Amino acid sequence: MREIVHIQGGQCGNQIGAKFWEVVSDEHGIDPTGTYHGDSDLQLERINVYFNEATGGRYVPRAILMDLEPGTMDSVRSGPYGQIFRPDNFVFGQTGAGNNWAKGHYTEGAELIDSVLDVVRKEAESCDCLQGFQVCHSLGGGTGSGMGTLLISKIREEYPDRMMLTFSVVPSPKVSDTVVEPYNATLSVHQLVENADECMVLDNEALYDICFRTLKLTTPTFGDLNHLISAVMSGITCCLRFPGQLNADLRKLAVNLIPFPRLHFFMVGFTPLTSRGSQQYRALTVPELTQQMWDAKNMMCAADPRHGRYLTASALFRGRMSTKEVDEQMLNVQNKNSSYFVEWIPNNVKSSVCDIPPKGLKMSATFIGNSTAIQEMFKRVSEQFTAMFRRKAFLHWYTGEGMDEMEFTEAESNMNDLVSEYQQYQDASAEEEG
Amino acid sequence: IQGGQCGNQIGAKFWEVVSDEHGIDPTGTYHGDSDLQLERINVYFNEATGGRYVPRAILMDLEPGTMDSVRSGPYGQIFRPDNFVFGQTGAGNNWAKGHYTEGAELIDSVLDVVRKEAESCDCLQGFQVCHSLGGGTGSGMGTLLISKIREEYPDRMMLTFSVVPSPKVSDTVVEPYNATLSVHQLVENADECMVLDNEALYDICFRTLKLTTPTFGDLNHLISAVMSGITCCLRFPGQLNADLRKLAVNLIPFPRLHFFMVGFTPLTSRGSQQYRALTVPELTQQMWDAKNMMCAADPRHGRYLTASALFRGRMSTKEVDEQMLNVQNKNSSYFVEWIPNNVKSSVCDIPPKGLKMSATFIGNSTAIQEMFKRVSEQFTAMFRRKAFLHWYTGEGMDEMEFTEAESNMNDLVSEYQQYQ
Amino acid sequence: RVDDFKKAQMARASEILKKQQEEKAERDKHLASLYRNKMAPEFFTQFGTSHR
Amino acid sequence: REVISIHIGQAGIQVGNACWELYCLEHGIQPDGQMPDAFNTFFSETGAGKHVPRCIFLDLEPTVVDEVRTGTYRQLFHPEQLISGKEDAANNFARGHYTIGKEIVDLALDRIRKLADNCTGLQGFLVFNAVGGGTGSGLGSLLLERLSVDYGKKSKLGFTVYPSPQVSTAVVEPYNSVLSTHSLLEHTDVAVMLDNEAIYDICRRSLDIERPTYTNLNRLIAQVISSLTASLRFDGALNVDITEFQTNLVPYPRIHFMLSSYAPIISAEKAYHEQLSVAEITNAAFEPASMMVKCDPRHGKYMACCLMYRGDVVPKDVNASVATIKTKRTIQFVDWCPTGFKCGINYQPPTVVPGGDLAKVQRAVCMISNSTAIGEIFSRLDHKFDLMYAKRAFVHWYVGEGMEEGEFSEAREDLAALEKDFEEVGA
Amino acid sequence: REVISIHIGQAGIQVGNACWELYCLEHGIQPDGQMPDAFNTFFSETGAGKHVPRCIFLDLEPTVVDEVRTGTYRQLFHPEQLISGKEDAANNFARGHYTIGKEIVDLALDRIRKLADNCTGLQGFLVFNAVGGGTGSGLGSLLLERLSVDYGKKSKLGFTVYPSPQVSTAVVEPYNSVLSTHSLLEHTDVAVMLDNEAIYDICRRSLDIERPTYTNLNRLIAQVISSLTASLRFDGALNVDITEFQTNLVPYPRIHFMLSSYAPIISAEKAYHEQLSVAEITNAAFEPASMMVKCDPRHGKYMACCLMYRGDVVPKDVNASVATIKTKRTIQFVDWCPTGFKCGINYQPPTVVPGGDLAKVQRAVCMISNSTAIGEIFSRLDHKFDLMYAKRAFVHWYVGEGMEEGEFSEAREDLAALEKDFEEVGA
Amino acid sequence: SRYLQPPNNEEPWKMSKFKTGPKVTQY
Ligand SMILES: Nc1nc2c(ncn2[C@@H]2O[C@H](COP(=O)(O)OP(=O)(O)OP(=O)(O)O)[C@@H](O)[C@H]2O)c(=O)[nH]1
Ligand SMILES: Nc1nc2c(ncn2[C@@H]2O[C@H](COP(=O)(O)OP(=O)(O)OP(=O)(O)O)[C@@H](O)[C@H]2O)c(=O)[nH]1
Ligand SMILES: Nc1nc2c(ncn2[C@@H]2O[C@H](COP(=O)(O)OP(=O)(O)O)[C@@H](O)[C@H]2O)c(=O)[nH]1
Ligand SMILES: Nc1nc2c(ncn2[C@@H]2O[C@H](COP(=O)(O)OP(=O)(O)O)[C@@H](O)[C@H]2O)c(=O)[nH]1
Ligand SMILES: [Mg+2]
Ligand SMILES: [Mg+2]
Repeated sequence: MREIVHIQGGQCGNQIGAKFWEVVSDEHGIDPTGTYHGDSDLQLERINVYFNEATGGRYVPRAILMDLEPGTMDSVRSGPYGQIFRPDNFVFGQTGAGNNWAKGHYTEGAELIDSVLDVVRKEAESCDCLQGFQVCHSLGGGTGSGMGTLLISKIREEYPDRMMLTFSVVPSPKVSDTVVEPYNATLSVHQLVENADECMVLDNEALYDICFRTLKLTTPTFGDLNHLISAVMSGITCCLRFPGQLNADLRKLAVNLIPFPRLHFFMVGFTPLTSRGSQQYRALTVPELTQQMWDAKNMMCAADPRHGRYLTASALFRGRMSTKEVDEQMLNVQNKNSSYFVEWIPNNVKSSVCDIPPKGLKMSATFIGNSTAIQEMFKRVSEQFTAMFRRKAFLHWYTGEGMDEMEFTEAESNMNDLVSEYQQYQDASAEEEG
Repeated sequence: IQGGQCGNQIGAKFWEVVSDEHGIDPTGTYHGDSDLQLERINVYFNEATGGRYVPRAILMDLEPGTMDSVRSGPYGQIFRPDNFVFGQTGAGNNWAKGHYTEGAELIDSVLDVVRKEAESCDCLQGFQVCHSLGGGTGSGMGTLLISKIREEYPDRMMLTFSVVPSPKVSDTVVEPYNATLSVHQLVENADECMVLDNEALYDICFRTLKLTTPTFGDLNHLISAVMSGITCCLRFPGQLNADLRKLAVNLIPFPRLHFFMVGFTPLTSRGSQQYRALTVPELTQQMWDAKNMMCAADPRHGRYLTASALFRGRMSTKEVDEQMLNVQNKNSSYFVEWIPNNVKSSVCDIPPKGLKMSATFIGNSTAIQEMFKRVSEQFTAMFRRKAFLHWYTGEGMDEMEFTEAESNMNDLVSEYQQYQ
Repeated sequence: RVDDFKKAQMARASEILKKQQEEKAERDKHLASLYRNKMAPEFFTQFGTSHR
Repeated sequence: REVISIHIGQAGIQVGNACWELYCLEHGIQPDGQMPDAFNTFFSETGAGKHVPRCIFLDLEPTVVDEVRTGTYRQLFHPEQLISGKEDAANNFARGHYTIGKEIVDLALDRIRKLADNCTGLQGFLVFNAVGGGTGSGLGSLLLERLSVDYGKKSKLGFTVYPSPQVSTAVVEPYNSVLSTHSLLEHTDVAVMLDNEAIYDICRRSLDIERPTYTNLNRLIAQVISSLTASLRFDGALNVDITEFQTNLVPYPRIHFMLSSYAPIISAEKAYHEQLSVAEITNAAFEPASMMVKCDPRHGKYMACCLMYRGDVVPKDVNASVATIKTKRTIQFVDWCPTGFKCGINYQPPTVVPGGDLAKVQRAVCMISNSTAIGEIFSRLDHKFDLMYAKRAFVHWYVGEGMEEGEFSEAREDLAALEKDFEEVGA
Repeated sequence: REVISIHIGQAGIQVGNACWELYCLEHGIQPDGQMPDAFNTFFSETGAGKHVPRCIFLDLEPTVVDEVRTGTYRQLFHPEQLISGKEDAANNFARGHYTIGKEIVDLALDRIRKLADNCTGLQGFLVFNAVGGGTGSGLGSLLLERLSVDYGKKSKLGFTVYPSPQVSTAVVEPYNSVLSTHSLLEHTDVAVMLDNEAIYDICRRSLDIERPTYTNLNRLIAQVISSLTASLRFDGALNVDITEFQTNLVPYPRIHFMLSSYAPIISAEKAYHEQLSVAEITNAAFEPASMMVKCDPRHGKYMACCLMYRGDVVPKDVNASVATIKTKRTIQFVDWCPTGFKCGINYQPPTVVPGGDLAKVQRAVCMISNSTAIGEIFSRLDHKFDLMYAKRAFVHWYVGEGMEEGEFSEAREDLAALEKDFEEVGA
Repeated sequence: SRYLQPPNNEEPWKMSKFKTGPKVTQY
């Protein structure tokens, strides 16, 4: 029936995919060796969206992994739940991009993306009703950003009507790992604004802040951050895999969240997230879910929605609830904070309910916010880009491989028009027409 | 002849009462005591086989609901299934059904049934129709059959115990349209029409009977008792006889003036039954009371053209005549001047079972035209704004029919007014 | 006899109403536990499971 | 006198679940499909000892349909009457009206053809759908269009669900509502609005349910449907059929929008002390606090009225109640409708379902009225459709799937003309 | 013959608790709701074996209201009649008359609408409240205004609790009392004041209880109301209903201000020892030491008087007692009413509540007269109103809640006109 | 003042396309 494929690009994408497949395998009741050993029948009815039945209850994940250096693939194989992935889905080269968008987009991607296309097309035709593609990757690296964007472009060229999600992490100044982050990020955004159906912006700033303040973990390694991202993706997909009182597919969320085709950049959060020593003190009710859902410090981007307006919003709910409480909480939050919601769209919020909660919980929530304050990140990256690009810094690593300055100018211009369009839609006059 | 839901229910109660009065059980067998019961059975029943009597009735409507309700209850086993003229689409209180959109395929089978039923008897004394007046098929099949019947059989009498659109609250929103059109057909084709309404029945159950929950059973029992009182003299002897034609010729001074306001007596509560007497004055005073009539027409607001009083039981004719003369003389202002002796009396020596005395009143007065103007005004208000017209006009006719009927109803108001 | 029939029916109907009252009170207590969130110890073991 | 019902959308078939549960418990039909003769209007005697309902559950997302196929009533419903697609319309009247509807409309239609062919005394069709969604609004309108062109004069009662003024579940209900009402105006014979916020208010106030769910709402809707169908199914003192509401409540072809209210909605504790009488239950059906649509009829004028009575009700009491209502000036009628009532009485009291919260009662009233506050409802929805249409927001989806702007404009002007009609008629 | 009683404020509904306890005890109604035809005027018989009072409790704070909801009389009262707000007026006429009362007044009045719809022979309303508070003064006056507008002709008695001359529990109570009396004039039909210090003195002297509380005061007030409505409830040799208070005791439209007295108020031992004939119980009811308003009638003139008798009372003895009262010159009547008495005789003796202090009495007298000391009471209150109004004290609260100085001034001059009226009538 | 504010009754604005008339026949 409805089908979702997972695509992982680069080291970050591979680790996030590993964590996501771990949590999904736990949710659907399959063991690390690939066979089903669950209890209820609800764990069999909707596993076709992620698994193919091979032999004797063997379910192989419907994923395609990507990289350019063997270390990531070997780490994926050696970890737990590493014996479920099909070896043929490891489309792969062994040279390495090396934090270079041009290397992963023109020199190395050009020969490996054909094998990627073979694998992904065999996968996409291996299903009956493909619901959409799902890609997770980075925008700072070379083999995840460049090759990932090229795959996005090729897939959008081949399958135009299918859906497309992108869980893309963006660089941020407080934690900058490499030096050429703006060069990769600007061109990656230039590609995504034209190819991706919708984007969900992530960054390690908000993940680290969530772990430090909310979870209060001593040592928030990448495992916790990948777990948070995986929980976000699972709560995004939950509606398809389990029955509920109100269903909402990815297309429904996209049409209820995107008012204009270029406004497809969302800021996301998860609820609840509390410390083990502090979970005793707190009440466990739906208002506690909603109140932490709307909090700015719970968001997973380094952009405060308080600095802008909410264009549209969506909330994904899991577990048995009363629709009355959800609806009244949404109405209350929408009516009280009246200045943070754009005026030419009444009822900016979409809601849905699912009857199956994630492991360890009885109820949870996932929030999608299409805000006009997201262009803060784009400006914050473009300033570093135009400061670095002023005197052709690190440029020979790109022009010495085929690119020209015109690509950089076009990426900068596109990013600037995107932020200008977001700004104009923020302060758009409420009640007029021309 | 009965049409629609109201017609079916009143006919069921009427046949119940009549079958008990002639002493036949609900299985259709005679079990009476006196020999006076058998000699005039043929006026209502036919002997089939082995002493079984079937009513000379034609049950006929558009929906199976009323027929099922009639058949399921007691005395539902006496009706011959062949007389069950029967449609399948429904009425829905709709004009359309009843003269050009849903009734013609039934008007013909009922025509065959009534023809076979009327040719079976040797001297048909007349036709009697009990039907609703605010419905779709109760009016529709009923008085369309009245129309075709008059063409085939002009001399025979036609009696209609119609239930006029409910007066203060309306069962049907489109009640003015259905009532006005039915009355135009009735004035031209029906020989004599008894006017009824549920308001007077509800008031009677309020005050005289003092019942708590008077369902349609009691109202239909009242109407059936009135019917039996009207048709009593045909079945039993008496000191002074009078059939339907007697009343028609002594009650109708002009051919268009044949709407009657009707009452029945005695009607006493079971708590007040121990306190009343049983004499001719006790019948006359209760009969002439305005709060006893079965129509929303106050006789004090108009003039009595002619009146009739059919008495039942062993009684002195002198007392009846002197009571009629006294009531005529004391209320001298309510009786028309150019016509003396406005009342006719007839005596039958057989009363209803369990009683000694009874009387039924028929009064042709110009106070009933109050109801005609009340309905006409409601039609004009709706017709001016063309409300609900689409349900009727698109169903197969023209607005001219609406206009002609309103004008004739208006003329009927004026002629009654002339003799006021 | 009619009046005694009415008194029997209302007494019968009153018994159903009282039984309905107890059933509703049971449902409200049941919904309190079902609609209340709670965290299992297996949820907290998800964090800090890898060094990286 | 068989009536067949079609349920379009995730909202329609949950209402169908509640309605068919009520019908099965009311006619004594076990969930396996057989009794331990009035059932013919809802169930057809197939073979010997088996009853199959006269309904079709049609939807695009198959999760709820296969949940129905999996749960308790596996044997009652037959798998050929439950139509389910592969992909959703995704809150898009456009998608379900042009892309996905055109392939699923024909199968449901040729199933309903034989469903009606089985019937002998077919009264009409009646629909359940929510115009806020994509499948209920999108292909529901197409199915209504093709039913109208295939049958024409047969009744098509509309029990639709309109979005609440303030309570909302998505962002694009104005577009879907306008584009569905544009065709429902000229194809639905009689349409009854149902709002989710009003039923929430009724549950909080009357049934004192602190945390209600859609199941209670569906149960109340099923109670209303059973109350308006009981006179067809059961004998009464004064029974009415489906064709009544067309003639007695629709003075003009383009004005068919009926406000619904039910009385009494009362809980077990609250029913323990109120001496239920025809007078007070008639009174409680007229106040806006007991209506199923979030609108106030005091701002308008009543155009028609239909009253349904169930249980221990005599014509005397309804006469007195209606007369007393008419004497008081708290409510007012339009000057060209002097007689605007349509009363009906049924014998059997409403059956009480185990697990329901409504207390068993001796009498109840169901109301179907017509006023001009519907012109306030449509203007209120028109404001928030107009705000979005000002800057052409979300219309790219509709245009891209296969619509064009002209359909938006013509629907907008159709609702504007309906507004002018509503304010002209009430003069 | 039916009467519906409304209780406004904390004092009003505590008095209501006492009154309805006595009402349930006297008619043999268990607190659960059912007995183990006199009850008609206070209770309504629902279904089979269940009686509901014809009353509403309304208040702005929920503490006392849900204390009533929690106590023994839980199943007797039913959740519809106990109106409860969220925040109180907090000793402020303006708050409860303009800000908070506007939202709670409609619910009380449309509950009263259906309460009267249940009734058929409504004698009239009667109110229980205190003018010293905020809720009882402001929105109580608003409810009286709207009741006078909606119904008009029906009777509206008032049993208010005016502040004591020297004993007080509040500071801004002169403002509340004056502003409540300004609207109480043209709306209340008959006003019977009940003062707190007077009943305290009655309890200290008659019942010799050193440490009384509000419950004893409420018990005595409830006994007075019961002895006042026993004529409607029970058969007597010479009965007198509610409508006779207006005609026989109100000589002028703006002079409706009544004293109340009761006799005998006795303990068990004193009841055993001393005989209770008609003569002394009539004599004791006329001394100022047995009055429920702290005023002395010897400072004024008796304009009218009403007498209620219960138990073993024959007309000859009440005639002799009223004659001896008339001839004694310690009290003087006005010249203008040569026959200024209204006697009423009932057969039912007053009932006793177990746990109380009043013993079983063969015969009792409840007197309601009209005098000129009302002018003294109002002048004494007006003087200390004007003293505190001189320095603009506490006025900012009232102005902020939505008032101004115009109504202050007009209330001042209205009580001045009342003073002039009471002075001229006594001459 | 929030409690004491007078209510307002105005249609909350639409396009300039107010020109369309009723589809019903006028009377
Ligand atoms: N009254 C009532 N309304 C419901 C119920 N379930 C859903 N709805 C309404 O249905 C509307 C949206 O339609 P859906 O239920 O999602 O199903 P749909 O109409 O096919 O729309 P799609 O999501 O495109 O499939 C919402 O606005 C709800 O108010 C229900 O059980 N009762
Ligand atoms: N006689 C009598 N008076 C009472 C009783 N309870 C309260 N009062 C009076 O009520 C006055 C104060 O008003 P309350 O009734 O307590 O409260 P309120 O009328 O609702 O006004 P707010 O407290 O401002 O909301 C006091 O001066 C008391 O004299 C009582 O039980 N008996
Ligand atoms: N959230 C998350 N971020 C990661 C992970 N691994 C690497 N990153 C981030 O990705 C950036 C480097 O990207 P890189 O691994 O070189 O991308 P690649 O070249 O496509 O493999 C660094 O700034 C890291 O912070 C991971 O497992 N989770
Ligand atoms: N007296 C009496 N009147 C009835 C009865 N049944 C219906 N009516 C009246 O008939 C009118 C409605 O007619 P209706 O049943 O719709 O006619 P039909 O649809 O053609 O069968 C109402 O005004 C009722 O007062 C009955 O049993 N007895
Ligand atoms: Mg849906
Ligand atoms: Mg208080």
